[PDB]
Amino acid sequence: GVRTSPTGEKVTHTGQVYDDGDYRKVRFVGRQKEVNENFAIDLIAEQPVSQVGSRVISCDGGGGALGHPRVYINLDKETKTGTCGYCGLQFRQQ
Amino acid sequence: TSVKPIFSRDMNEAKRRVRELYRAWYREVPNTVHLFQLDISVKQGRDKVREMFKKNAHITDPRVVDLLVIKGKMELEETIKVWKQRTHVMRFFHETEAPRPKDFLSKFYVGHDP
Amino acid sequence: PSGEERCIACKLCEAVCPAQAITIEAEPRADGSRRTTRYDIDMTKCIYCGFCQEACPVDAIVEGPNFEFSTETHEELLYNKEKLLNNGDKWEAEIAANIQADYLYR
Amino acid sequence: SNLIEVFVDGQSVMVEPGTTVLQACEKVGMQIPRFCYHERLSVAGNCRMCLVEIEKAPKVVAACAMPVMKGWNILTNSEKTKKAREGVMEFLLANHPLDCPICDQGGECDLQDQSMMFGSDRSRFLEGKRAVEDKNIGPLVKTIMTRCIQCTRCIRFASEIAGVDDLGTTGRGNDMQVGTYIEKMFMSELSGNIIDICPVGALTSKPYAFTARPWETRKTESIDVMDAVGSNIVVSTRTGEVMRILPRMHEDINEEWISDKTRFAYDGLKRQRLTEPMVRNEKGLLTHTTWEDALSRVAGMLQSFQGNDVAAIAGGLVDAEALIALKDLLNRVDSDTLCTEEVFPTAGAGTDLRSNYLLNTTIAGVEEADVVLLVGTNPRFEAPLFNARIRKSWLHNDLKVALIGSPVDLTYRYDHLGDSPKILQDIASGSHPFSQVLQEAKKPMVILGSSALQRNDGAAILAAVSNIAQKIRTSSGVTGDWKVMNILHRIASQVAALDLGYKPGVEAIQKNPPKMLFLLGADGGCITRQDLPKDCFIVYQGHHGDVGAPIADVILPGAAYTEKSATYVNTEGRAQQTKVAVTPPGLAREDWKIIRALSEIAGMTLPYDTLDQVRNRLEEVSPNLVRYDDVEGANYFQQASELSKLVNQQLLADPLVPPQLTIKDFYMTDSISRASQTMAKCVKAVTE
Amino acid sequence: RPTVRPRNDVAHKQLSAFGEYVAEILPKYVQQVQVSCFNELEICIHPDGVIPVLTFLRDHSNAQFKSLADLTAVDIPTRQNRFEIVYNLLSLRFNSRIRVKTYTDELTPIESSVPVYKAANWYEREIWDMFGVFFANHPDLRRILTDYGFEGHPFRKDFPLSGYVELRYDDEVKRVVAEPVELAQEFRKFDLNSPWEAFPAYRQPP
Amino acid sequence: QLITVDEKLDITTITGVPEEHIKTRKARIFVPARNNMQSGVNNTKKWKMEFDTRERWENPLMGWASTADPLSNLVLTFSTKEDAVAFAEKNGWSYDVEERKVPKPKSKSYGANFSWNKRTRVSTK
Amino acid sequence: PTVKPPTARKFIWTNHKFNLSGTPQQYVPYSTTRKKIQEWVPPSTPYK
Amino acid sequence: HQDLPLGLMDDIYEFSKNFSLRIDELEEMLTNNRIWRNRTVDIGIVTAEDALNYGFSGVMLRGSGIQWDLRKTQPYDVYDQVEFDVPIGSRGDCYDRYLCRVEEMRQSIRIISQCLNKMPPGEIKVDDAKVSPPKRAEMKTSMESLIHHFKLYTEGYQVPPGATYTAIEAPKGEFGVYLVSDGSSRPYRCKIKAPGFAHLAGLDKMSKGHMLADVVAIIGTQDIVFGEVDR
Amino acid sequence: GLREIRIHLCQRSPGSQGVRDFIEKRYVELKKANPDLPILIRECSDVQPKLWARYAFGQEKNVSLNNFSADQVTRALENVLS
Ligand code: SF4
Ligand code: SF4
Ligand code: SF4
Ligand code: SF4
Ligand code: FES
Ligand SMILES: [K+]
Ligand SMILES: [Zn+2]
Repeated sequence: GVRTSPTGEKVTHTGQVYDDGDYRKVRFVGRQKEVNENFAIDLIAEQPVSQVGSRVISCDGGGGALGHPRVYINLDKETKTGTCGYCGLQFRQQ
Repeated sequence: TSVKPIFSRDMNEAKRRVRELYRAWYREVPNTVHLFQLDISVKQGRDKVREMFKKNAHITDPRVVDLLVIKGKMELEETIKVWKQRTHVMRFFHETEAPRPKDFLSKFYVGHDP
Repeated sequence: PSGEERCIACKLCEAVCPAQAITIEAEPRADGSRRTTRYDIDMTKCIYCGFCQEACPVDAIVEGPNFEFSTETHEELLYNKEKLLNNGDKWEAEIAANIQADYLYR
Repeated sequence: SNLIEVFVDGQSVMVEPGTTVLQACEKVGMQIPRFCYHERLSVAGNCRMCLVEIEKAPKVVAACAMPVMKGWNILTNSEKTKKAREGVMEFLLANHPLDCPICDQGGECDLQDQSMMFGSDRSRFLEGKRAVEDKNIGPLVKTIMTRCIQCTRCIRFASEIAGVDDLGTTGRGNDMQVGTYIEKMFMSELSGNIIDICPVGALTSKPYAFTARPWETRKTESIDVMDAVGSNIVVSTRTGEVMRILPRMHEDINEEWISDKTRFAYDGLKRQRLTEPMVRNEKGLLTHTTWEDALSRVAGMLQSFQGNDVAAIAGGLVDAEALIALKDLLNRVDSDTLCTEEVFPTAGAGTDLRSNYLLNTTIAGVEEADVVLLVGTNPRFEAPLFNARIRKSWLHNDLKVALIGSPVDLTYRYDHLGDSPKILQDIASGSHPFSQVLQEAKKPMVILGSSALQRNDGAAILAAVSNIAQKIRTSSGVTGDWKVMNILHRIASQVAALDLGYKPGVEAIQKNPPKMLFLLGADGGCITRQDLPKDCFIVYQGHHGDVGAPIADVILPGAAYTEKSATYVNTEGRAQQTKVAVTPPGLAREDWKIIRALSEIAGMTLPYDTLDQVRNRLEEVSPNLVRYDDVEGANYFQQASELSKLVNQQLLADPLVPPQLTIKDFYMTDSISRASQTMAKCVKAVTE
Repeated sequence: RPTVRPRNDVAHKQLSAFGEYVAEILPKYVQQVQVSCFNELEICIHPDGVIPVLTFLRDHSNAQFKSLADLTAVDIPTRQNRFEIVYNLLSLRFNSRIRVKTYTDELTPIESSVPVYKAANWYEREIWDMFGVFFANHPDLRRILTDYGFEGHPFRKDFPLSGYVELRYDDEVKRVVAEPVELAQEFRKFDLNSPWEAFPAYRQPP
Repeated sequence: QLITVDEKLDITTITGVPEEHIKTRKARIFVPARNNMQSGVNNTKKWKMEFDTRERWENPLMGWASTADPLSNLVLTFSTKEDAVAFAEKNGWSYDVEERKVPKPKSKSYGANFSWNKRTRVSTK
Repeated sequence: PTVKPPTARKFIWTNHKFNLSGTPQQYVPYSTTRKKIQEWVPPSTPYK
Repeated sequence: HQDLPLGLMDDIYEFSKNFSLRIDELEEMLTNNRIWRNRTVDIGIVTAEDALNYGFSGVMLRGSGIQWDLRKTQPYDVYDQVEFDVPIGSRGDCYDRYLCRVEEMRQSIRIISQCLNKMPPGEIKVDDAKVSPPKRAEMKTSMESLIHHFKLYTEGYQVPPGATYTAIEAPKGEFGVYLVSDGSSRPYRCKIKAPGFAHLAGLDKMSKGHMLADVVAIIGTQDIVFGEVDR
Repeated sequence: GLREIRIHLCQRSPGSQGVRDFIEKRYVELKKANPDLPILIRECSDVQPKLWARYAFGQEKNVSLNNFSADQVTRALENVLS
């Protein structure tokens, strides 16, 4: 979700951008500002919520030992999804 | 207050070594200016020797004085034998250091340091 | 695989780094996630020892297979987070296969 | 004589009866592992991490709760003890979540550290883990309750220290859950302390979340200036930035707690900061300039005005070094209009005698009193850590507490005598039944809040309260050395200003309006441009753009309390000093150095060039101001009482109402907390 | 026990017996003798005893520590004599190692052991260079590791890690110059020590 | 043979420290406060010596924290307060000593949780 | 990769880039964090 | 840190199978060459007595006939379980030390051969997770493993207080460390004993009565690397 | 003109006994006579007693009172006030 400030400089996924009177943007003249275009916050929001049967579910990020430490997520609250604290995948009790 | 001496058993013995080292440094300066092709004068070199000696003039411990002379002789040997290079000799003069403020107002304007 | 960053700003890599080459700052992301706002590696401090990737608990920071990245200026070797994420997106195809090949020895 | 002999690993130790096994081990320098035990809470005995073997006893005992018997040999390192610790640790970690990398406790976690030292190195738990839903308890404390180890420290703290019975356990067995049951917020002025006492990352600081790891922070031991208690703190910094505020143990002041304003208002130091000198331009607008230009402009005025034409007002966060520097500068133009925003009556002795404006009994002295009379004050919000000391005495000593003023909630039951100040006269006369309570008291305590002295009839109230203390001493119920009369201050800088000879209040400025006014961190709005001549030249020196800065002609950016080594005197007269944690931002400067620089440019150079020298000057004016951490003790109450009976001021008919009635008024009270976004979220939370 | 280092009581007993042997023969100088739990013998001596003790250990027929493995110093600022001089000797005849330790402060010289071991020559120059301990009667005592004109003794605990000066080339004077150190990134100090005691066996009395 | 020296021990001229970092520094001698986040007391055993904090600024290129203070990371450990004070004195550093803070001994009694007539009775376990 | 193709991910570069040093596409470092200390903005009116 | 990858030992065998031939080719160029012998024979002679007192070790001792090798006399790891011979010189000069180094290479192949055949199965780091980090799969599944992984990579393991001088027979000679632990997770003092330090200190002694070109030969026979000399 | 008087003394040392006696008896009378003169009494342990007088434009003098009597203190103040 890149966006360009009024001066035309892209804003990073951390919200950084030199303001109008900041001399430091001179470093990009004749070169470029390296900005990663694949904003993780936007990409994880495209994942569908996973519907599960149990009150408690576990996530290890997928891929077994290639994922993250396995944690267990409580799904009792019906006002919100259970979100994995490592990978951001969401779960809901059906 | 009973201690092992280094060289001198009292200040009078220690001050003899200090004077002997000053003599050696004083006579060396003209050779140093020539050997290292320094842009400083012999008077500037001898003034530098005096300043370095003067800053330690307040010592009253013969052991501390011995160490200062021991180190001063080591420094002289480095210079005479030309183990030092031109940069090492000129490090006594801090030519590229901008003068640092001395009075309260000047320091206050430039930062927080006392 | 979903595109979310693996790094959760635990700072184990920064703690273990023998050269103090890693600099990290973090805060809650707008969605509440624990993510870094700074992740710098001074590649001229780094000793390329691999302790960071040993320490990482989620396979986030790795040393890739590329060795042909010499530059014309010193400044180009001070990597920030965008450069390191771009390296990840650039090399993930090879990096993933190499990890698949060696992870059972770890 | 009364001590009994016990052995710790065969080493003889003499302990008083009632000493627990855990306490006996501490005497030989051995710390038994614990989770549920806290020396400042009631004993729980539920975590079982403190189990220890007693020689010739088949059953291990909970060292935290078990009183030690004569001749016992405590085996703190035997195989039986070690196996008990491993088993208990195994049970604690069975359901604990694999959260360390994402958990803020990591690196300073007692569960991690005692696992390393006293637990096994691997798992044999082959089942699924428990997971519990989180609880919302406010904007200050984040709860990740899957990490909770059910130690009940937070429950015991809330009930005993904070006097709030909102936390408990619901359910049974493995499903037992700590929380509030219903959706409720734990918003108490001492609530943030449950972050410190929770051994795990179940309770964590919401403002702090994810920002730092413990091993990388630098610790600056400093002092809190949000109230007049002077709580000892640690300022955590990283790479030149303030990261959080932690308590620092001091038994005689704040123990190991801080208030929520002390803990969470530090983010105000990152907003609305004065970073550059400013002067008015041709359009009448403030514009940035250099120190040379701004100081020259102020110096030109200081050389043109004299006597009553120059005045200064000191705000609530000003330090002693700046206070004496400004006094010395103004004295050099023969001006003695050095004022403070906080009022203290000058009738009688006024500030001549220190005992007239100190908490003479001392904060720790509350623990010895048997009766406390609070007059016109809400110590819960004026001095939260002093109110907690009262509740500690109310709880453990059965202290009797009575209040005159609004019937606020103090977290403990008290006797409300009413809110009319005429009650003070009834008590002094002897008609009121409470007078007998004071007479029968061996160690009575009378505390008049500095907030009540802000009324117009403040001198009348002080005389009346001081009159009650006079009667108590005349009767032999008191022990002589025991001090009865106390003033409870709420402003960090007040006592130091009074010690140095400042005039309390802005009455003198209102009597003799100045041509030139120095606002030294003064942001109380006490004196506006409506109270001053048309062309008054106002200089504001401070660290926040708030109330004083917008109306000034010149702004001199000063340092905040985290950015200087400065002296503050707390409500009991104890001098303490902060330390530099980070340097002042931008072009800001140490406050006393600005005044010293101004004095030189104006041709009135002050005779001190260093922090040490200005502190030598402080000694010349009041030797106690450099006796750091000492409580000197002031006398001559009779002389002060004899002078308060001369002029007879009348007591107004208004009831005593403290400025802070509810928690919503506690969060914002000074420039730093008013600029704090966390304090704004707390205010929003307790109103909606 | 696969993970635990095995004990060797035979060597512990041999080294203990030889430790008493040395103490009985040199009571004028020996202050303490200890054998570590991994079987290393240390003789702690008065600094006057450096030459007699080292000479004895080199030349005695029951000792024959002909090889000086290492000579170094340790800075402990909390001690009145902050410097601990450590001699690590080796005996090829008896296939054994011994350690001899003495002490000194900033101003008290130590006798040079060059007469006993020629190996000591440079080791003592390094100790002088890095710690500032002066060795009396050393044939050629001067810096060995630090740059010429270097001030201070970098291995002292109170010498900063990055020092006080740093070098660069200056075009104006056309030479390398020395200036006060400034770092683009300050070294980040870490507080790593756990607040919980790790080894009860080494607990000091309160 | 020994000599007699009655001078106060001072080694400032033979340590190689620049004068700026002897005469303008303020050493603080203290026992570090227990980290309130943890109950362990093992880090409150020894005496410490730190120096006054000085300026740190943001590196223009990276935003890293820069410093010009060579003593910014210097922390020394001492067994006693006297050892620390002696070390500061011979090095010429002006110093401040803060007395060790020892937790006051407490009176604990599990039985008090169930008092018949006192306020120490707990309402929950 | 003609026999063991790499796993496809939506974020992997579809176009490989060679070393770009010394060109206008070279990497330039910068601080990715936002401003820490917010300054007080004086009022834009001459009420003084 | 990690176990050998599958197939590595086969490749080490294929390399070792041909290496002695490479040594032979080297010896064909040098060992009997009269120019090589003129540059090395009777150059830099050191007596057995002097070598000991000057702190020499390794080949600088064995070239002079001293029968000493730490792998034999103070064995470490599994060196007591392999068979090999220690080459010993007779003239104490550069040529004999060169022959000692060439023969040591042959003995190294001989040891490598036994290692390839005697390699046992099992784990490759101590099964104590308070010292050695757990396996990654365990770290991602077990609570205890995650804690110990977290602590070992941040604080590191604490080492009991004490001091040791530990030495090995490094290729250049006795390489040792005097390591002082104060009980924490960071060493209090670490003095490094570099064998080349004492060898280079003996350059003046060994070069006496020789010509300028011989100084190059004597520096070479000591095998000096200034990373270990200067540290 | 006189602007301020400060008296420093110790709470327990015998050297301040005379100053202590003065404050016990004479101070209240003094304050009544000079209602608008700040007489700052500041006790601190183990200080030698002193009398500070501050005059116009920040000119200050100090007089020692060590081992003084209450009357010698009274004369010392009489000198300062006039
Ligand atoms: S590989 Fe580089 S960045 Fe990673 S731990 Fe090693 S030195 Fe640090
Ligand atoms: S890269 Fe890995 S180890 Fe480093 S902070 Fe991110 S998650 Fe932690
Ligand atoms: S509370 Fe401690 S053990 Fe539990 S996840 Fe957090 S750091 Fe790890
Ligand atoms: S939330 Fe924390 S303090 Fe409260 S019971 Fe659970 S572990 Fe204990
Ligand atoms: S500390 Fe004793 S049972 Fe918890
Ligand atoms: K916590
Ligand atoms: Zn997940």
